[PDB]
Amino acid sequence: VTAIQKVIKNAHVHDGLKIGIREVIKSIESQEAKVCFLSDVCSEPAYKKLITTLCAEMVQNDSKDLGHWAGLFIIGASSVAVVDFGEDSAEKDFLLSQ
Repeated sequence: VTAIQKVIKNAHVHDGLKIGIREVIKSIESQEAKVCFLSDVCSEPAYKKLITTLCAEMVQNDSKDLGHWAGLFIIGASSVAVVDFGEDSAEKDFLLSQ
């Protein structure tokens, strides 16, 4: 769980985070979103279904936590989509391997 925060920070630093539903969807529909952090605790789980199917063609808990991790200082995030990353080594070699 602590291996995600670093990645998010790196993404923030090097400009490429599609944060919040529609943007995430757009990123997915095209070869840009290289990893998708979504959530479990939602409403309707229709969102979740949409995400999963799109991925198929990480999961994780809660929205507030995601918002905190994302650039909001804190409105509900729902889903994040990372492009570019911006660095290597340390805790990216863990999470990716896992």
